[PDB]
Amino acid sequence: EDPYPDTVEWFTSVEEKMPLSAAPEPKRRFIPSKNEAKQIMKLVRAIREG
Amino acid sequence: RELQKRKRRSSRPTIRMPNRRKKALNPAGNNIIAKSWNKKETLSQNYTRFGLVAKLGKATGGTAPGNKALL
Amino acid sequence: EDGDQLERELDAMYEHYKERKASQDAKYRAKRARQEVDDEEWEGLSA
Amino acid sequence: RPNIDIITAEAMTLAHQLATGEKTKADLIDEGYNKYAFKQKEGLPDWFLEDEAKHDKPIKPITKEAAQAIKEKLRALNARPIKKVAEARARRKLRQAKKLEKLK
Amino acid sequence: DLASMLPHGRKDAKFDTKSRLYELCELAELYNCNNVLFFEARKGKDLYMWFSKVPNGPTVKFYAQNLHTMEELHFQGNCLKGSRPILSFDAAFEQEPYLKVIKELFLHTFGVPQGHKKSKPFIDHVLSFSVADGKIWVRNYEIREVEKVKTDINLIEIGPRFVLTPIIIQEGSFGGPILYENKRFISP
Amino acid sequence: HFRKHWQRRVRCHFDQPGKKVTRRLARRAKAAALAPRPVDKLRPIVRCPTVKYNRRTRLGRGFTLEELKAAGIPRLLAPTIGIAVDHRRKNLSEESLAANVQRLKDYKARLILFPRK
Amino acid sequence: VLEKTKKRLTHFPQRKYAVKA
Amino acid sequence: GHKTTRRVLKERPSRRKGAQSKRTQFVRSLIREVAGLAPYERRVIELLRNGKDKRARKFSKKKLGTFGRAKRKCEELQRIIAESRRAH
Amino acid sequence: MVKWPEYIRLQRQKKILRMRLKVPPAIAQFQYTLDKNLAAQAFKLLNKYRPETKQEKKERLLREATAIKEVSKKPYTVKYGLNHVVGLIENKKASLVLIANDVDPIELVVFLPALCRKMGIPYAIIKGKARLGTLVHKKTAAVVAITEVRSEDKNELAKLISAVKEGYLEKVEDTRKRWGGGIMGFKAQKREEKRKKSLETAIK
Amino acid sequence: KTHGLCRRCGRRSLHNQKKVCASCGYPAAKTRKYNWSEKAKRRKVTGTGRMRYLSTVPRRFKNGFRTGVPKGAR
Amino acid sequence: GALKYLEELSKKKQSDVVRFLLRVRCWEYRQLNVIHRASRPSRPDKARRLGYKAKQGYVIYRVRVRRGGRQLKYQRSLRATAEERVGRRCSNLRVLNSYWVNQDSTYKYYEVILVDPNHKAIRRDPRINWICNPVHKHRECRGLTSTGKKSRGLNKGHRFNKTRAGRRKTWKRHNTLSLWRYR
RNA sequence: UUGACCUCGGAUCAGGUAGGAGGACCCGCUGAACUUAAGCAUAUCAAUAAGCGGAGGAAAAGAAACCAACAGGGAUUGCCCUAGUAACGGCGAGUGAAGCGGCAACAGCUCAAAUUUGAAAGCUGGCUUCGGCCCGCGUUGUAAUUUGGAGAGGAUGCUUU
RNA sequence: AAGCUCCUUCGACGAGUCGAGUAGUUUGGGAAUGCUGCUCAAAAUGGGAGGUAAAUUUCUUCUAAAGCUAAAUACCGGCCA
Ligand SMILES: [Zn+2]
Repeated sequence: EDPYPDTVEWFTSVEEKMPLSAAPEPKRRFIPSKNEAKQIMKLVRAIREG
Repeated sequence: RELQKRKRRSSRPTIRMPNRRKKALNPAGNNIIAKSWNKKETLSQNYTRFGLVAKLGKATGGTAPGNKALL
Repeated sequence: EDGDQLERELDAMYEHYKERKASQDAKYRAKRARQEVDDEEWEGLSA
Repeated sequence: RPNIDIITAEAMTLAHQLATGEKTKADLIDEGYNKYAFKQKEGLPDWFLEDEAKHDKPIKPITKEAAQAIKEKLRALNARPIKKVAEARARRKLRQAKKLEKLK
Repeated sequence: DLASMLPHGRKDAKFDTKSRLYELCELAELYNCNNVLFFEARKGKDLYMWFSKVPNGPTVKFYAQNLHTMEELHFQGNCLKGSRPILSFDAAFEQEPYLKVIKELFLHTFGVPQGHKKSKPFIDHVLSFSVADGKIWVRNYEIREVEKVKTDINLIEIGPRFVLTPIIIQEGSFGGPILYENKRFISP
Repeated sequence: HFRKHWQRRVRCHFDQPGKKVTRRLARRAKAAALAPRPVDKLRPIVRCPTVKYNRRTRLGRGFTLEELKAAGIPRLLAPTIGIAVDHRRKNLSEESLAANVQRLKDYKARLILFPRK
Repeated sequence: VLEKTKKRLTHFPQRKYAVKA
Repeated sequence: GHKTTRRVLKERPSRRKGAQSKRTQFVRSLIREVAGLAPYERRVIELLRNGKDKRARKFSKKKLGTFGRAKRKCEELQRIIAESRRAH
Repeated sequence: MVKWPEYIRLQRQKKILRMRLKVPPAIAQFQYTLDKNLAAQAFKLLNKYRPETKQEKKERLLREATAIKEVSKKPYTVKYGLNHVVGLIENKKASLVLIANDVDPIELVVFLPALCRKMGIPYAIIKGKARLGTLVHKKTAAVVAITEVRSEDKNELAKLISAVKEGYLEKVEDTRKRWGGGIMGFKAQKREEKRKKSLETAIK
Repeated sequence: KTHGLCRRCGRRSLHNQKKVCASCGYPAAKTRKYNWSEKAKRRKVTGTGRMRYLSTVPRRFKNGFRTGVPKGAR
Repeated sequence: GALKYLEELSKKKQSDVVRFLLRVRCWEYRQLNVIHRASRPSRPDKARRLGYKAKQGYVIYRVRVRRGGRQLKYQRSLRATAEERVGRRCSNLRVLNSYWVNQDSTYKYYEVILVDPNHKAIRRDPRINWICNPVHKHRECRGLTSTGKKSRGLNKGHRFNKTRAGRRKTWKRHNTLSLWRYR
């Protein structure tokens, strides 16, 4: 027997062509940042109030 | 017991608790139930005067002859 | 690059630790006083 | 060929387990393949190896027969001379005599 | 007790109820075994006893009740472990065909083969199977030789006293067509 | 049957009327807090499990989601207007479904809902 | 209080109701 | 038996607790490949390769404690051997 | 002789243990890392694509706040964070993965090279979680990833991918399924022949 | 003599050899207390002394632990 | 997803990589003190699912306790006594939970998640201000941790009749004599 | 040469916390004997007393890996009967529940498991004219969304702050 | 910011833990009633517990190994009445 055998790539030898997830992409990954919109609005309120 | 004897023997005053209750027993405010609620009547009697029902479960006993608040 | 000197120093320290911890009994030190050396450690000269 | 000498109670217990028809060769290999197997021992420093040796001794049941066998094997040849056993009997008889006189 | 009587017997432990009755057949294929004696408990109260020939042979299911095992201090008998027994059968066992297949299965199970190397050399006990009710009564008696008065046989009961009601017979390992159904079995 | 120390474990209910009046005042306080509201939440009509009691019905824990939907009461709103909701019970029968939706619609018809603030 | 609990109480608070007799 | 109209109930995700997650299967297979095998699993692999299928199943039962557990462990390891053969 | 402090002794013993013990392949492949020229080129591109500091982001937010008081393109940044990068690898949006070689609970990165290999994303093992944490504006980054770059660095990204994949992945693929360790020094071997001649000869 | 004065309990119950009070266990942080002597428990239980602060607590609770001065106080 | 990959890797414990890591680590822990602080958690997935957050106020403490029996068996677990010792060391903290990290043949190694109740971040954050409340003092000593619930048998069913809702309280309820006014 | 990160330390460093008491009730650990019956032994006393640890105004439990076998019920807790029943016991001394059913009271929820990735959006300090300034923690994951009788994402049209 | 609705898109659920063997203790409860110690040590149309002789192990019912939560209940102690 081999005390320290080499690993046989029985699973990573096959490259899969598709992502593991079929879930749809949200709108926010294609549109600008709502969070920065809110932050900039808070900063505008602060600037307007002085 | 020793605490009680010490209190009975000492000259320090007895700190008397007023009968403060966590939950109020009568409605308060400036609303219809508040100004129509009778302090000397019971829950069922007040609700029967109001024309409203008090318990939504089936009666667990015998009601008064004129009770109309325990559906 | 092979850590040989570091192993040598650590082994020397661990041997000293064992020697002292055993030498703090005085029966062990009587025993090492009376014990003899072997010849399979002097081997290498000619035999 | 190396000479194998059994001196430990665990090895004597396992030897009894082979000698009596309790577990066979196939077994001994089968529970040989355990969590303590396939552990490196060759190129390791002595402090590391000794700490694992002291804190990682597998626990197995031992038998009174195996314990007696190890005791008999490791008994010295001059362990029980007639002189020593006779003086032991004399010592214990003196001890009971002294106990009786203390009772007196 | 039955496994102690049987020298060609491999004892096995609890068998999954959510498994398959032919998963039992490949379990028997693991231990090169052609007969299966399966104990199945219901509600932890009622025993069911399966006798089967593993590859293709017929199988029989009994309801097991009335169990007075050994280690009960009223048997007054004892016998060698693994000795070949005398098998006593009944005229009903010889006449009714379902009783005949039951008899063949019992003979194959409790047979204790002749030249088997774990058997004891001397014969000292009898296993008797009888049909009194529509039930099979199984009893084991040890053979005591007694010298006659100027030798004869005495039987002292030893162990496994049990009653098996024949519930079903199947042409198959643990399936196949149904061959006999009691149509009178009353379940506890 | 007194092999233990029942003397140190014995209980006397001399406070039965006191507990009764305390419970009645707790009910009164709960009604004072919830003045127009009843004091109790509506419960469904459920049948009892065992064959010994399967001919009698009683009150359950809460109303099922599908019978709430059939009656027309929204799920998140039912607890606010005072209807107990049980997400574990299943109808399994048009009979129970119909009885409970009838009860819910009777509550609907007898209800008075106040216009928020 | 948590923001989700705050939203739930903001949009679905305990309502005032009466039931006839 | 009181005749009551049976109703068709909706699917329950708690009943759907059965795991058909493709991503979980992917993760499990990849972690198997990365981590390797236990010593008893290696003995089972040796027996499976040299053909002692019955000995492998019995050893797996002895190590795990249930016939079903032994059967599933042996099936997993056999399909691992087949995958290794194909990948080679 | 002199007695070292316990923690210094412990970490030197760790160094010896790491160098002498035979490690599994999934940790030997972490022992193998890339070279200085590849590291420098990769860090040049990643420094072109560094994220923004907190002062810089607040400064931008003030710019837009003032602009509103008296319509942009998508930002491109080096992605960091173990969960984020792993999800990017699984969904095949990462173009390059650079994984630190010294993560403390090593289990957090062991599966990453095999995952990248199976998903088909080029990966390389960088010396220095501190170096990655300097690339980002943090103290420690376990892994970084490039997903998309501007048109002016598209070709530079592509050629970095080609160079990294060949000049590192070919060598580590030659030696990545094998066990590491076994770097016996002179003293360790002398001890080993000592043990062999003390055990295998006469008594055991 | 085997017992001198303990500082914690004021009795002549401090062993001079064992250096431990036989009544309260001075060296130990906890005060010696056993449930087989209810008489000892009630001999040294709370309320047998002066109660410098625990006596002033209840009035403060009654008023609500309020802080400040009455309005218009000089 | 790294958390789930680590979950599977921790499910496989006799695998080669996990076994090598566990050996080298048991050596490290044994060379260190019996009870000592952990900064980073050794098993981040287990810590996260048991409730550990990377906040200011969460600490890990790893502890090794001698294994075996008293033929008598201790009714509480080795994990329970490890939790109690860790809490006694960090008296000013609250023991949230604990988990297994290594076994060894002489000891047993656990890591205890502890939360500081007097920290402003912990007090401000909900879902942990419950442990800021004072009824949760020494949950490990009262058996209110997961090990305590397991040892107390706080499960529902006909197999836990004597042990749910308190074994001793149930015993008292069954062995109290109830005498009403109108008998 | 310098500088990062990891680990480990010092400080009468800045700010905090723990110990002890009480212990009627409450959560755990540990754990007797007297007594009773039986050829003997298990048993009973008792999972009690004594000893140890830990909270509160209540504690604990608690929202089914439950009950059930029905036409089904629906977190937990307590009372009534269930019932001296099932069940374990030389089927001795004896021990001894629970489901249902009537009542009291009722209330449901939070995380880990997904990538905010078109923007760590989160938080501890300490400097403050109090309005906002910096030190940091943190990507080995702090916010928001979701917790499987679910949910997410898009679309859609009403409805709520 | 939120509730609902719909769908040619998805839908991640707790491991030295279950479990097997064994010892002690405990329970009315060897399908071990529960707990703890030691050895071995899992799964994914999975797991747990029940029903069933009805012909195979069909059917039923819940999701364990993370956590919070008032009321109905105890009360020889504390402030009183
Ligand atoms: Zn004193």
